Amino acid sequence: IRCIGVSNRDFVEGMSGGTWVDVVLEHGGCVTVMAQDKPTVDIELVTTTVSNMAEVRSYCYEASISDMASDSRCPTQGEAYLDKQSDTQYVCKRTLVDRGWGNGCGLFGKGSLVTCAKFACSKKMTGKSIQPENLEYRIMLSVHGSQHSGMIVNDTGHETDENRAKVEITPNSPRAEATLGGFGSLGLDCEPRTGLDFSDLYYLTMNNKHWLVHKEWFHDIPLPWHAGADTGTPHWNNKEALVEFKDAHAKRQTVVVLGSQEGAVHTALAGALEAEMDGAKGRLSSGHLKCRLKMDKLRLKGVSYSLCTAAFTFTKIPAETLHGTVTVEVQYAGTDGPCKVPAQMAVDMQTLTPVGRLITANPVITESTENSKMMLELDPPFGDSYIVIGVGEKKITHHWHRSGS
Amino acid sequence: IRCIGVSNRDFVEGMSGGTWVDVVLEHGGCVTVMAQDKPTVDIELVTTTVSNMAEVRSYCYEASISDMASDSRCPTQGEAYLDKQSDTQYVCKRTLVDRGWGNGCGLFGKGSLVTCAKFACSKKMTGKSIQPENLEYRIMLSVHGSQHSGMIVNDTGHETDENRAKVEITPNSPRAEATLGGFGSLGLDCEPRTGLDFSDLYYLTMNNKHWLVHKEWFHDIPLPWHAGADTGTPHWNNKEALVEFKDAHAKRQTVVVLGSQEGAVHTALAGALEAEMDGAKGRLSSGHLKCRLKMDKLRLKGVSYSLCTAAFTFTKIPAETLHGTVTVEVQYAGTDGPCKVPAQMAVDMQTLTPVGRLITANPVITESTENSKMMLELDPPFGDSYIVIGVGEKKITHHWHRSGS
Amino acid sequence: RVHLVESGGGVVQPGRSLRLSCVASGFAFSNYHMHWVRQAPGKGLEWVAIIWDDGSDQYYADSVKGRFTISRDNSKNTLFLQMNRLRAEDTALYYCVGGSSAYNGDNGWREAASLDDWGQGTLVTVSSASTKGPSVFPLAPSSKSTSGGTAALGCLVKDYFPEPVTVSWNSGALTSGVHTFPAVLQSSGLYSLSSVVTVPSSSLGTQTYICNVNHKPSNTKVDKKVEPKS
Amino acid sequence: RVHLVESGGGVVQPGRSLRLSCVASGFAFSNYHMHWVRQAPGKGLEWVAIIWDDGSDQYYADSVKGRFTISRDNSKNTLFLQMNRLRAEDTALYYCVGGSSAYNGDNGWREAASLDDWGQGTLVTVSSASTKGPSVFPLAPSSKSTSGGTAALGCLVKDYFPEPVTVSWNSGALTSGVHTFPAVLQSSGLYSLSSVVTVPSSSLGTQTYICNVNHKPSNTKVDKKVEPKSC
Amino acid sequence: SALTQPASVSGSPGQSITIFCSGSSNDVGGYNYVSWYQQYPGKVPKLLIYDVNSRPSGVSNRFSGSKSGNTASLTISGLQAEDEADYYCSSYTSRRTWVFGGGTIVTVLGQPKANPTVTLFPPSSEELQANKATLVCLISDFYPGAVTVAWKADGSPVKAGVETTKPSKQSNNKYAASSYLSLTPEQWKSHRSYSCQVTHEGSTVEKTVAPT
Amino acid sequence: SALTQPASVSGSPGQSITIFCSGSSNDVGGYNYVSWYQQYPGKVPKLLIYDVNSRPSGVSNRFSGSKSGNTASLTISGLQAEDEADYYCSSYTSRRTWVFGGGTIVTVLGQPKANPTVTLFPPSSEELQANKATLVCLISDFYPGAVTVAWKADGSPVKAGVETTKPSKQSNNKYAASSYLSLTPEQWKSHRSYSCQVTHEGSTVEKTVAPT
Repeated sequence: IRCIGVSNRDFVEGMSGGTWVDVVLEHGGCVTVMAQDKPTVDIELVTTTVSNMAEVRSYCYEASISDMASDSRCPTQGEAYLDKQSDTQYVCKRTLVDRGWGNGCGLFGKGSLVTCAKFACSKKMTGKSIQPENLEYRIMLSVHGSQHSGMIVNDTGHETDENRAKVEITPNSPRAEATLGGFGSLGLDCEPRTGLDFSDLYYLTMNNKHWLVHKEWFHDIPLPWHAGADTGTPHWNNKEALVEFKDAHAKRQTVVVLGSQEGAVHTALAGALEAEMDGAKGRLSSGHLKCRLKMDKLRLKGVSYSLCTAAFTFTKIPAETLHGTVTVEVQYAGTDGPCKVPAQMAVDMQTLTPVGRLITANPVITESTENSKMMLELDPPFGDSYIVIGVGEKKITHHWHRSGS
Repeated sequence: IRCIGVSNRDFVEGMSGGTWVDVVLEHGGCVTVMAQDKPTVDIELVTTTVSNMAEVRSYCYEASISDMASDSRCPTQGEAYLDKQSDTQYVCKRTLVDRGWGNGCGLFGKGSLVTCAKFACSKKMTGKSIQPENLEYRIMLSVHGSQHSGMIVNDTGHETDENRAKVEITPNSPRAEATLGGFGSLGLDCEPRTGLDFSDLYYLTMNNKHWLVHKEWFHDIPLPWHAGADTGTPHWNNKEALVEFKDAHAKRQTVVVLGSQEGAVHTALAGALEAEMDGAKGRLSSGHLKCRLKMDKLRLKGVSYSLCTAAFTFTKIPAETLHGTVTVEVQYAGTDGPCKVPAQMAVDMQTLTPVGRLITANPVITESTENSKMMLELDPPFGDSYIVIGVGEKKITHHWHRSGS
Repeated sequence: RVHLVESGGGVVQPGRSLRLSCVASGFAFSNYHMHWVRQAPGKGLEWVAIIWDDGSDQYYADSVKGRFTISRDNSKNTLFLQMNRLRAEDTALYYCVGGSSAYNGDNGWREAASLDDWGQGTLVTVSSASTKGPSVFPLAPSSKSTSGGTAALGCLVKDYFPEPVTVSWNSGALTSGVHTFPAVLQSSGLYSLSSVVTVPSSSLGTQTYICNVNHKPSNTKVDKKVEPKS
Repeated sequence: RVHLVESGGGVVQPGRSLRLSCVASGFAFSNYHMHWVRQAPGKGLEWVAIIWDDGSDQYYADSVKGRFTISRDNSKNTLFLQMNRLRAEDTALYYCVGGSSAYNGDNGWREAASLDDWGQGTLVTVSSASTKGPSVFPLAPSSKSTSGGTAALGCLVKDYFPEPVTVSWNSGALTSGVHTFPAVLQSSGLYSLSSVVTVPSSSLGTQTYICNVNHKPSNTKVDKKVEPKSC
Repeated sequence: SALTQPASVSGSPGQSITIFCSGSSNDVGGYNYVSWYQQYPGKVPKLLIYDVNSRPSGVSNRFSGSKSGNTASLTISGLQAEDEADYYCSSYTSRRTWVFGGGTIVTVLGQPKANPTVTLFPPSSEELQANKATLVCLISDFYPGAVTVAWKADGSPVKAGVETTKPSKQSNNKYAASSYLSLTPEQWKSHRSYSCQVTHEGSTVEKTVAPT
Repeated sequence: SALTQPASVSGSPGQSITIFCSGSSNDVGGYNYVSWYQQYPGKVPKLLIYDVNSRPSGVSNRFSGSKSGNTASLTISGLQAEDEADYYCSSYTSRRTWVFGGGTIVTVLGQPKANPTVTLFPPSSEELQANKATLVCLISDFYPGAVTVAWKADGSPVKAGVETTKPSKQSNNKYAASSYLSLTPEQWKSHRSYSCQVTHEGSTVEKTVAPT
């Protein structure tokens, strides 16, 4: 079952009837749900995805030029004109230049000079819009009471359901009920608005790297840009951002592009969010969610099982998690299942006074055959204790010490 | 002759004997040297070239990675080890990561994880040293004497000399004398140290674009770097400048490179000088020089030629230069050369009182045939004047007005 | 134990779009880097794209940059390749392949996972022509092969488009001695194929023969029978 | 009116260096972009590199990036191509060509100057073998062609390396009826060539014929003679 | 984009043969990640070598992988008929991509000549009912793959409706080929019989069938 | 990197023929700077067309230059024998570079047959004195360029020292070829005569010379 590895794990217990329980789901964190007379289940938000993201504007962060040309006119011989100063893809600059007898002109003074080149964008970054309608949340559920291989590994258990289940949530459909076969079902009313406002944020992509940025900063960027995308060939406005004109030759200037601004953008960006895009749909990691579970239709596997009377053995020795709980995997050699597993923690082996609670509510061996494996989770009390599993002489006990640190 | 087009033109007159006169030669500027009974000559520093420049240090301003790999060890199961964490070309990071039953490990806690990738530099900039031994200055000289096509055009016959001559100067050989055939010779004692101190400057090259930068700024660049030249494949120090490590998976991190820092450098670079490189040798434009001319062996073509008695005509109408001097092109149809050209400026046509000086020392028609071409330069006095050329009735006069505003 | 099955191939209009799928079974899909590699008929192999085990990164060849998109769902053991703005150059057999991303053995992780397991591959034909259904005819054994030692009998699949077709025998319970010949590109442009089984002349009245033809492009699936000629 | 002459070609060891030169005459060199374009024997043309009229910029093909370097001296009307780290792949005829950069006509300036004027080109052979001098032998007219109308006579150039050789006649004062045949690649690896002139049988004892052979790689320049024979 | 592999390599049985795989410092010379795959005609390629010199479980030790500088080599020692097939090399790239070579076809010399087996099939009654008729001539199990085909209409050649595949290699190193004759039932009935005759290294096999 | 030009184009005299020159949006489709050059065999290339459709002074108006999308076309109208030659297209690039095409060879159909003129020369006395001997057979002015050569030692074949050039086109659209026979003076004297015989379109010319 999920969560037992998770570090940001929240323990929550309901009441006796309960029916409803409030939870807080969050990326990188899980919620373990315990309840009196109800099976303990683990819930976790796995992904927060955006779809149908429409582009808005694209900026060019690396470009190059080609086909340089210039046209010059002597003093008092009218303005110069080059063919391509009306071409939307060419960038040009008009200027005056010193002319004399040396460079052909009959007089000395200022003459006209126009210089054009062809702008072409090698690498551009793209900004896209985020309307909260196109939001999808994936919430995964798993059930305490089955095996070990089905941990966070073997995430292929939805096809048999029972233990593991998925639910998908939308801001326009926050309700969702999830069936768990012989365990009943669970309803989920999840209020998403508490997450984060998307009315002033853009999804930025650049060289298969993604961010979330504020609108005003995006609009002010000093680079060539187009709306998009790209209607075959784009028309870049403000080509002078990356291009400039040097020199003052008799018959030409020199056009020159600025270096790739990829590093400059990367720099003034780390103070923002990150995202992925698998696939053609953005996947956020910076999320948040407040949900409400409806547990009336949740239930144990409805049999008063005859207790497991045969012998258990520890396959893996118990291990302390980061929260103090004890995990225990057991192999059972009996054939009297599906039986109720007798397991507790004793501070005294004579009276077997039940100290501490169980996290896996009512352990039951799913199979009826022998040599089956099952994992249980316990919440030990501070100090010394003994982990007792079984009945009679065929019970195994492991000494435990919970420092509580 | 040069300079007449040049805007940053300095007129300098010596004494009567003089022998030596100090001048300041500078890129984009000329010096006109006039003297009594000496031919007027134009001097200009055209290029300042550096050769044999030894590399010092190269910085990598755009890079990429490849062959990512990771190795992990369970809690208390020793440190992790990857093959290539000893390879000088790979960049690696060791770290601890959360491990539990979910991700294979028998216990919960920190486990070891090392992640390596192969650093490869796509684009690097190179800084080179400048020792004054490897310095070359090209100084061009021309003589006011005849022609017009030999302006800034037809720099082809300069090795046939007479009028045009080149000299090359080195800090290890600052003395240089230049012969001008029938005009004599000119000595040049040029002190280069006053030009520009090159003891705190590096020649920076980056993507076929070049600069001169201050040493301390070059040493401070925060990029991967290596000292020297190639050694086949380089060993980059401080690869972590462009590389960083994200994620904290059970079995790996993620390596990521920063964008090309070319734009950031371009930005924090414009506040320095610029240069070109034609070819495999640096060519500077930001220069300066103080020279001392030795004119004892300079002289007119030593004959008092019988004056040109035939008629001249103006091909080009006279033109005002940027400094107020007058250029005049004349065609001569007589065959009594090489003759002395009679030309002056008169404020009164009765007395022909010679007002204003001539810039072209002793105009002489070089050729003996007819229909020869010659250019003269005059320094007119303020107000009205008349440009008189010729003798008798077959002389042509052009009205001129130098407002001086 | 390791099965990869492709799907989606067929005819597609030039300059259009198609989604190719690859289902996996019998191994931990979440640990294998997955590649698409294509091969034009009778040409060399061409690597198309890679996606890592977790989908963190994807990498494409220059020939399909910005046109194809590789992705995967690990919770389904499924791999998708979305090909957009297609061309005739992209007409080829597309193999979905997988290399395991583990080096030291549950300790290491490696990007250059090599190309271990290959699927059968699906054919993508980019033609403006339409799909044509095949005609299935039987070919009975000779009228002088009932009396002898051995005899030949077969199935003819006339005029279909496009490739490929597949032929089994007795629902797929007979492959010893079967020869499915390569098809012929007719001058008209349609393909035509034959598949012949050799049998002993003894078991003609005893054994019955049914060739199972399938041409999924046109979705035809005729299963003709062959009985001696009367 | 526009002359371009190449120089520097010859044999070069693999993985070495060679400097190719191109002299210009009869036009304003300072206004022409200059290109190097090479062609392997019996192959298509391959553009190598450009340098602009003023040397502001240079641009090279991907095949020679970081290996070749183009430059020019305008005060000499000369163009240099420095080839370093050579390979057999670079064995080809290198044409030095030049396009004028004037567009509008003393008004415009143009980068894409096109390829107007082409030079003869010089051959660069990248082989480890040495240069071998040729042997010049005469080929007299037949023993039954002295008495008649017309007869053929020629020169044989045996066993040389590498290409090319050149043959004139009477110091270059005879080309009407001259046929210089293409050389033959012998199994040994040396080239061999012939050059034959047809003449009228009348002027056999009167007119004299001297074939002028030159193989500048080896610096050979034998000028053999061929006279009629009644034998 | 391409790794320069030889086109064909020929060796006699028993000999050792070597196959190119030349690249750049950014693929072969940059890593030890070059692999070799064997593809039999009409089958899925199979990984023979990976990481330059290592071979996977269940691969004959006759295949060895070397690499020097920017050129990797595959050596097949002890040549057998089983090795007649296509061989590709692949490599990781400094561009985080993979790249295959042109491919080399390995053919084993000195193989015994095999005579063609020809199966002729007349038009089925179904095809006759559909207004067309197709005679099927199937050549199989011959070597080398150089077969001439000829159709006779109880004498004379036949040109209309003659379609013939190119030789196609099959699993047992032999070759196969198909030839269909598409005629109308009128031509079929007018002539008394039809003969598919296949020439292969001088010898000409013949097969005849009639309306009967 | 390469412009895809066709390999050969064939037309009868008078006809108009068209030649590819396909590229990308970054060379042909990106600019109007594609040129066309004509190269005669063994001569300097000549500019026929520049800037797509413009021709320089002194070029026949029979050459026209079109361009559409990413593909430029050269049209030769009114085909003549003079147009038999190599034709290349070139183009400016978005990389500030130039690029040529593979080249197309234009051959004019229906040309009248030309019979070869063959001159044989025996080894000179100088060559004999130099310990070697070479018989020179020179074929010239024939069409088409398909000549077989054979050497006879006053009968019988000859195998030693037979070297023969490939056909080479000459200025007048005809072809020429050389063939040298390298013998020792002992072989020269032992046989009584020597015959160079050249076959060309059925007819085979012979030329003989002896020590005599």
